[PDB]
Amino acid sequence: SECGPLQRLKVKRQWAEAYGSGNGREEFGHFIWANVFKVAPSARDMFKRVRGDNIYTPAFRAHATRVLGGLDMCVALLDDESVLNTQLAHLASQHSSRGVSAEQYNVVEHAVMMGVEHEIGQNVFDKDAWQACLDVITSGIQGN
Amino acid sequence: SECGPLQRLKVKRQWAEAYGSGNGREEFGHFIWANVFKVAPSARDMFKRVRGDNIYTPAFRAHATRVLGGLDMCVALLDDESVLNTQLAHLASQHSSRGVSAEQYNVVEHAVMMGVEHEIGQNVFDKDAWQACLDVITSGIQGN
Amino acid sequence: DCNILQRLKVKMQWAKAYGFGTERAKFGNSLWTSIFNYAPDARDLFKSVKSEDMRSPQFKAHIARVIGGLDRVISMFDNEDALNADLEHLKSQHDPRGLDALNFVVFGKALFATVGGQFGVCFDLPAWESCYKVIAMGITGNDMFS
Amino acid sequence: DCNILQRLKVKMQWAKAYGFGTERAKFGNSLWTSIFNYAPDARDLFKSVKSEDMRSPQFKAHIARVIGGLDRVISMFDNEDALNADLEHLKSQHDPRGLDALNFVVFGKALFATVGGQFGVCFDLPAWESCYKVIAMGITGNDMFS
Amino acid sequence: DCNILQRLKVKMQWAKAYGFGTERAKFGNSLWTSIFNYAPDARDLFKSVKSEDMRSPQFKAHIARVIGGLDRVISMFDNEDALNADLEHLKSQHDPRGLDALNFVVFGKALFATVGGQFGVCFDLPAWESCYKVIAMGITGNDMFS
Amino acid sequence: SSNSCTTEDRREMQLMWANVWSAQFTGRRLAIAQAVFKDLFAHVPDAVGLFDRVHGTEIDSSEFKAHCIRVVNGLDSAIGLLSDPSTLNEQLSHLATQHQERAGVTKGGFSAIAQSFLRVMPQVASCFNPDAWSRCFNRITNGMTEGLAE
Amino acid sequence: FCSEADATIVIKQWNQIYNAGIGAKSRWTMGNEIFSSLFKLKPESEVLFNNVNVANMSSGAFHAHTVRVLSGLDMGINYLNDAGTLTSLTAHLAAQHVARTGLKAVYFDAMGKVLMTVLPSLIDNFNPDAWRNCLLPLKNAIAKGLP
Amino acid sequence: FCSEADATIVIKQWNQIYNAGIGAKSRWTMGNEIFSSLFKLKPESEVLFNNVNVANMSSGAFHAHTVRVLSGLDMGINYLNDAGTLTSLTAHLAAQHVARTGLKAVYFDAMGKVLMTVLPSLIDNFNPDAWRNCLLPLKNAIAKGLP
Amino acid sequence: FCSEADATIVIKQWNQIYNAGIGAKSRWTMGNEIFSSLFKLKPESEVLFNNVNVANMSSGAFHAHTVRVLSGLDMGINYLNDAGTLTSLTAHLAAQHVARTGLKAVYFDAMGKVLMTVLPSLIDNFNPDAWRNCLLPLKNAIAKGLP
Ligand SMILES: *[C@@H]1O[C@H](CO[C@@H]2O[C@@H](C)[C@@H](O)[C@@H](O)[C@@H]2O)[C@@H](O[C@@H]2O[C@H](CO)[C@@H](O[C@H]3O[C@H](CO[C@H]4O[C@H](CO)[C@@H](O)[C@H](O)[C@@H]4O)[C@@H](O)[C@H](O[C@H]4O[C@H](CO)[C@@H](O)[C@H](O)[C@@H]4O)[C@@H]3O)[C@H](O)[C@H]2NC(C)=O)[C@H](O)[C@H]1NC(C)=O
Ligand SMILES: *[C@@H]1O[C@H](CO[C@@H]2O[C@@H](C)[C@@H](O)[C@@H](O)[C@@H]2O)[C@@H](O[C@@H]2O[C@H](CO)[C@@H](O[C@H]3O[C@H](CO[C@H]4O[C@H](CO)[C@@H](O)[C@H](O)[C@@H]4O)[C@@H](O)[C@H](O[C@H]4O[C@H](CO)[C@@H](O)[C@H](O)[C@@H]4O)[C@@H]3O)[C@H](O)[C@H]2NC(C)=O)[C@H](O)[C@H]1NC(C)=O
Ligand SMILES: *[C@@H]1O[C@H](CO[C@@H]2O[C@@H](C)[C@@H](O)[C@@H](O)[C@@H]2O)[C@@H](O[C@@H]2O[C@H](CO)[C@@H](O[C@H]3O[C@H](CO[C@H]4O[C@H](CO)[C@@H](O)[C@H](O)[C@@H]4O)[C@@H](O)[C@H](O[C@H]4O[C@H](CO)[C@@H](O)[C@H](O)[C@@H]4O)[C@@H]3O)[C@H](O)[C@H]2NC(C)=O)[C@H](O)[C@H]1NC(C)=O
Ligand code: HEM
Ligand code: HEM
Ligand code: HEM
Ligand code: HEM
Ligand code: HEM
Ligand code: HEM
Ligand code: HEM
Ligand code: HEM
Ligand code: HEM
Ligand SMILES: [Ca+2]
Ligand SMILES: [Ca+2]
Repeated sequence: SECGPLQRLKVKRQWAEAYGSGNGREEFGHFIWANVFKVAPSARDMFKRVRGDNIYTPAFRAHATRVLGGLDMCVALLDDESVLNTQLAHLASQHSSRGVSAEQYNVVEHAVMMGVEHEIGQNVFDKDAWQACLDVITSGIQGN
Repeated sequence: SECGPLQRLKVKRQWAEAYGSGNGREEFGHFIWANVFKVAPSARDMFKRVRGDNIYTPAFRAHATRVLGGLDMCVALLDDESVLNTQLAHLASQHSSRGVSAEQYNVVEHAVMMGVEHEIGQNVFDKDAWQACLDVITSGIQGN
Repeated sequence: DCNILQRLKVKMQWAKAYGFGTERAKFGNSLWTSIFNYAPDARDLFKSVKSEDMRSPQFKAHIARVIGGLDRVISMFDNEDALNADLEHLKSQHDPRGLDALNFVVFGKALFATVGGQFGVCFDLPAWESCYKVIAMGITGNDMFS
Repeated sequence: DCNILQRLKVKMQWAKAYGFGTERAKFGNSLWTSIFNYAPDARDLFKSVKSEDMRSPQFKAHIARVIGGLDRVISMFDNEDALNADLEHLKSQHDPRGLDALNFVVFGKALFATVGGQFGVCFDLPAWESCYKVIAMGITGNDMFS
Repeated sequence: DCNILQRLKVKMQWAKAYGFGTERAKFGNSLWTSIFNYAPDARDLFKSVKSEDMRSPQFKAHIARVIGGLDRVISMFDNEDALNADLEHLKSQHDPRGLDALNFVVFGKALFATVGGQFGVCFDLPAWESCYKVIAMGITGNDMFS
Repeated sequence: SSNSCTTEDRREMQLMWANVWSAQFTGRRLAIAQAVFKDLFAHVPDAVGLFDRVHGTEIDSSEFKAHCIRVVNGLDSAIGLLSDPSTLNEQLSHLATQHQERAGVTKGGFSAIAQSFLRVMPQVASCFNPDAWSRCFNRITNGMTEGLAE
Repeated sequence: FCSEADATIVIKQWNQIYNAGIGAKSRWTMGNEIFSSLFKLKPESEVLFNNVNVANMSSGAFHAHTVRVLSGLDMGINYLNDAGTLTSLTAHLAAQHVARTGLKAVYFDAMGKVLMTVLPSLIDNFNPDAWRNCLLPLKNAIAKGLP
Repeated sequence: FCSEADATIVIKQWNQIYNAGIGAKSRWTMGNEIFSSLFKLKPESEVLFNNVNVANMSSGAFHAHTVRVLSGLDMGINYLNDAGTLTSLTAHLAAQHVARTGLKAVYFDAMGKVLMTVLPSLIDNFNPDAWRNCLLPLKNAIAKGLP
Repeated sequence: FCSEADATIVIKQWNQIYNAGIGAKSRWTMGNEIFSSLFKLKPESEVLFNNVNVANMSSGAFHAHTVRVLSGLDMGINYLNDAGTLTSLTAHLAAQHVARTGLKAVYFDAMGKVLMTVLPSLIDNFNPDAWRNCLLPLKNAIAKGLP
């Protein structure tokens, strides 16, 4: 499937519903990262500086906050290729010296999808739209 | 991390919240043992006498009741090293002729933590405090 | 005036004040009631849509079309290209009717009263006066709205 | 022009929007928050009443004096002699502070948003713009209120 | 008397009766109201904390300190070492005031009335009389509380 | 009074912000930041230089826009966490290290932009409470500039 | 000032005869009866109002005076349950009197008796005790510093 | 027209992706997808829009066209429960398409298929029956008479 | 002092780990951790407690000391919303530390850091801002005047 104009609108609305204004953001990010580290416990070693060993700590919670803030910017820009690709390049450089594998990117993708579904319900979750647009996002954070 | 005086107080309060007075105890113990046997299906063979094949049976429910009653005593005594270590020795002898591996002990630890978190919520769950004090508990049930 | 900040402000308040479903027809009935009250003569200008009876479907359809116009215009407040192109469209529809521009001043007043009353005390009147002008100008061409 | 009919409509709408008890303090706080949001720089002209903390007793006392003035002034709308005497009394208190008249324009805009926001959709903005001019003209003198 | 069972019983009931937050000041206001009612003369003994006016902050602070004292004492009911050490502390504070021991009998009565009324019908009066004695004795040294 | 950013000021600031905040499109955010920087620049000319990497001389370029979006994202993250200060402290330190050791980036410039926001918000936000806003905006910048020059 | 329960009675009783819906005429009508009563109890105080044309009490200048007076009393009453603001309000009011010379404390005591005599004729089932409890302190605060 | 319960669903689903709180960009983005699809189905109909600059679908003139098209659809939808006004609204809209050059009823049948194909991609749990019951009637009214 | 909403949070969090239904053991356990930490920060201040038997922190005399220290803190906290009484309560407490030998205001700054460091370990979602807004003011009152 492709992340077309329509899929970008769906993703924007469903992301806004899931992410919300902030009250459920902590629970939202916790669910996501609890999923990532369970599917890939090995990856937490890359988060030594933000206490990846304990995702319940303020330090990790701040990181999770930053990450979701990153996803938000990309979702918000999905309909502005120009500024979008500029933002993906910024995220790319923030991950360049850390050796993230296309496999770990996909992990976080699934984690993000489950968390969003968990927030808005399987009844409305559009898997095709999210996978396509998440591919577009990570693909860009990995340069290509 | 270490199971110090402060961590022992936190664990006591959070355990009291999760374990409660008894109404949610069945669901509490079921969640825990459903987790243990899924992470280590092999281990249920040690529970032949208490129907480990069916944790929905009264027999198993009684065992789960006993186990949590054991954890409760230890949590309650965390601030009384003297009587604590005496109780750990009793539990040690109740498991001596059964060949439990330090690996299975750790399993039950994680199972216990998830169940408590499940009961009080990730928002307040103190992973560091629980892991340290659970290490102290199982470590003692295994003699050392 | 009517920079980008006031345009976003006006879109926010219009969204809230305007509302969904049937509350739309109410807001419109009020807008048009204030207009004919502020300037009773303007009522004769709509005999083509049966202004003779404000509860009639012909005049309700007109009400719907006008607030529908206000809404699409306000929604394009951020894209000048589509905005002017549409204001130009609305202009070609009003020009052949020889409408006195002073009635667009009355319209705006009624509009502020209706949006302000429905939105509440945080209604931004200066932003509304400044951005309404843009709209009336695009429809009239009268520098009165400069 | 603010004829007698408009003065009456305005006295009626004010009464309803001003209310009783603490609703008045709320109306006042809204009026003044809107003034400082409409012209963020006017806030400096009130250091004498501690406008740094709008919820301080000094400023709240100032909010009450002002709406209290609006009230008595609006209640005298029907008696020219009493009205003009009090407006002069107010000008006397505002002159020694050399105030830019344009601020009084902002004040009026805020007054409309607050009253209309509290009164609702039947707010008669034209009547309010006209009659507020009489108060403004009477307090400042600036023929910009002519 | 006042074995370990009655000490735990008294801690239970005190916890319930005492309560959290602002209900604390109420319970205290009642305790002190009963005291001055049971023995009106004792009131003159607190001019240093403005007993002249029970709603005054100086006397509220005193009330807070006293129930705060009762609470910490009751909380140490299970550890004699800290209990006596603290009762000894409270003793050194009351000794230099030449207080008549009979007023501690009145205090206890007021205390039972206040705790019993707030806790209800399962109030354990015998346990309270027996364990209060321990407290009054540690503060007074009077064998009256033996 | 105290001037501290209270629980109620925080609730209000989240309201002032959540209402104006567009959770789907950059249109609103972007417009709010650009305007904040225009104001910052017009009051502090020398400040535009600090943004050459993000094309601060061209507020409408894809690069400055993306930067405005990041600033708006940092503020949003901080306004949300006013509710959970333990985590807020960790996030304000991170932001602090992201502005630290940057030639030209001082507390003076933060006070400046603070006034830029006070001039921008009322124009776009309805029911703006400048008092509660500044008390908490300052709570946030204080964490961001702990290790910066005056 | 006064208690919350006393303040409530006063506020409610005042609102009966004074509020945004009460026209100016009724207002200066109560005003004239009150100042006329004041002058009769303390004839010497009358001259203090030559600046508001006390000479002709049915003049625009004297009507506006009584109106702002009553408006000042209204403001004070409605803030009886906000001691912080009322304190600041009373201080300001006093400043506007102490600024004027000739005023004596006994003139405010007289005003007090005027109100206690006038209001029961305007207010439904007037409560002299609640009003005394709240007016007294209010009057003292405004006349603070007067000889 | 259509049931009151059907109308409720359509209104609810439509307001999900279209309401006064949505940016125009998304408005025309949905617009262009809708017409590009109509073109691919019936390419013969594209020329009809040469007047709104169909040549360049990213132009303000064309963006404005899709905008008013969608506002009309919105207007129609929000009145589903007011048979009287909607009848009048559709007749007007119907008049704005008759007077237009080169319009066959079959084009509104294609458009229908496009809406039934585009909407489900934007709307949560899109309901084709409820939408069919409410729009088909509308479409016949806006396309009643033409070729 | 501090906001009414801040006070509510502090009271709630504090009653989580301290209330009339908690055993004294835990009371002094928290007490010893608090002082041991104050000692490590400012070891020079330990001697000040030689009177309550600071030599042996497991003694009834010292346990009783931490107990009353905590009851005082509790007393202060539970009155956060009663400015009048709390002012009076702090002045008293303030008097009990002035008359004491060797007390510098900086010790109460250390204590503050200890509380901000110990509490989060005992309290669910401890709120440092709310606690800072409510205790800093209190600490200044109990430490206003000293070195
Ligand atoms: C206390 O004040 C009140 C109110 O006065 C007002 O307030 C003061 C502060 C001042 O600012 C005054 O300027 C202001 O009016 C006084 O009562 C008023 O007294 C006036 C008298 O000046 C009453 O009006 C009378 O005069 C008018 C106008 O007269 C002029 O115009 C006519 C032309 O039509 C000329 O012929 C005159 O030479 C003059 O230039 C007049 O229209 C009225 O008379 C009409 O009605 C009569 C029947 O009653 C007919 O016979 C007449 O032909 C004519 O049609 C008035 O006589 C004014 O109405 C009152 N105000 C009220 C509300 O009653 C009060 O006198 C003062 N106390 C004192 C003694 O100074
Ligand atoms: C259909 O219309 C679209 C949309 O354009 C709109 O509608 C038309 C009908 C007209 O009314 C337009 O006025 C209206 O905006 C057409 O696509 C747009 O076309 C413009 C072409 O001007 C695109 O603009 C690009 O270039 C501008 C300005 O370029 C000049 O100025 C810059 C200085 O800023 C110089 O450096 C250049 O040398 C040049 O002289 C500029 O805003 C952007 O360029 C920068 O940014 C790029 C990133 O986006 C960089 O890659 C560049 O290197 C440079 O830094 C614009 O890209 C405008 O963007 C497009 N719209 C889109 C969304 O792409 C379309 O062509 C038309 N169809 C036909 C064939 O007529
Ligand atoms: C700081 O104070 C603490 C706490 O003590 C308290 O405070 C002091 C200031 C004094 O006021 C004390 O009176 C008060 O309790 C000091 O630590 C405590 O010290 C006592 C020492 O007596 C510990 O008690 C151990 O021994 C007692 C009694 O021992 C005698 O009697 C038994 C018969 O029951 C005989 O068998 C012995 O030969 C002896 O003559 C007894 O209760 C316990 O001993 C049994 O239990 C142990 C397990 O806990 C076994 O391992 C033993 O083999 C035996 O069966 C006590 O252990 C008391 O427990 C400690 N407190 C703690 C919590 O450990 C501390 O020393 C002081 N600092 C200094 C240096 O002065
Ligand atoms: C799904 C897309 C992802 C987004 C939007 C994202 C976003 C972010 C953001 C905003 C930061 C903070 C950068 C800074 O301020 O320095 C960050 C840091 C980081 N990210 Fe990601 N990230 C994504 C995926 C991943 C993946 C798949 C991994 C690897 C398993 C990863 C590993 C890291 C690491 C190791 C850091 C540095 C943490 C630190 O500060 O010590 N990220 N990411
Ligand atoms: C987390 C700490 C643990 C506690 C507190 C605990 C507690 C208990 C208790 C109270 C009993 C009942 C003893 C009796 O009355 O005879 C029991 C039995 C038993 N436990 Fe545990 N246990 C723990 C961990 C484990 C682990 C890790 C395993 C192994 C996978 C295990 C295996 C058993 C077995 C096989 C029995 C005997 C069941 C029977 O009666 O047939 N326990 N445990
Ligand atoms: C800025 C505010 C206004 C907007 C947005 C607006 C919008 C519209 C719209 C959308 C139509 C329907 C066009 C069609 O589909 O045929 C319309 C029709 C019309 N408008 Fe306005 N209008 C505005 C102000 C006015 C004013 C102030 C007058 C004059 C007093 C006026 C007089 C008319 C008339 C006479 C019609 C034709 C009604 C008919 O179909 O018979 N409009 N307007
Ligand atoms: C037209 C509506 C207005 C009314 C009814 C009004 C009324 C009042 C009143 C009753 C006072 C208190 C006088 C006293 O007793 O000392 C006052 C004071 C004042 N007013 Fe106005 N005012 C109005 C508009 C304005 C405007 C637009 C400004 C300018 C920004 C302004 C600036 C001031 C200042 C600076 C003071 C003095 C504050 C002090 O230090 O006490 N007023 N006004
Ligand atoms: C057993 C119950 C009682 C307890 C727990 C108790 C506790 C206390 C406490 C904690 C203080 C404050 C000490 C300080 O911080 O300086 C105090 C003060 C005082 N108590 Fe008691 N008390 C009790 C009974 C009494 C009785 C029966 C009297 C006498 C009639 C009394 C008379 C006083 C006086 C005069 C003060 C000093 C007040 C001041 O600061 O001026 N107390 N008490
Ligand atoms: C309190 C409001 C402010 C917020 C929320 C904020 C936020 C941010 C964020 C999120 C970044 C990007 C960090 C990254 O991804 O690496 C950033 C970068 C930066 N900020 Fe701020 N900032 C604020 C105020 C300021 C001020 C007042 C100055 C100074 C005059 C400043 C100067 C900079 C510079 C120079 C950069 C680097 C830009 C670049 O990427 O080249 N910021 N800020
Ligand atoms: C307690 C009831 C009273 C209230 C609420 C009250 C209120 C007021 C107010 C609001 C003003 C106008 C202030 C300004 O805007 O500049 C005023 C002025 C004045 N008051 Fe009072 N007042 C009271 C009693 C008195 C009494 C008892 C006297 C003395 C006999 C008095 C003498 C004056 C004078 C001489 C003026 C100045 C009039 C002028 O501007 O020419 N007041 N009063
Ligand atoms: C049911 C969906 C449709 C709706 C809601 C709709 C609505 C509208 C509206 C509101 C206008 C602008 C009227 C004006 O202001 O003058 C319009 C114009 C037009 N429509 Fe439609 N329409 C629909 C389907 C179609 C279809 C299927 C065709 C055929 C190919 C079509 C062809 C046109 C043309 C040719 C114009 C005139 C464009 C111009 O100004 O040059 N419409 N339509
Ligand atoms: C804010 C936290 C603190 C609270 C709530 C507190 C409370 C108390 C209380 C209730 C007492 C007993 C008073 C009596 O009954 O006579 C006390 C005593 C004392 N406090 Fe504090 N205190 C605090 C901090 C400190 C600090 C930072 C120091 C300094 C090193 C200190 C030094 C003392 C000393 C030396 C005594 C006397 C001990 C004795 O009886 O020998 N306190 N404090
Ligand atoms: Ca992928
Ligand atoms: Ca372990």
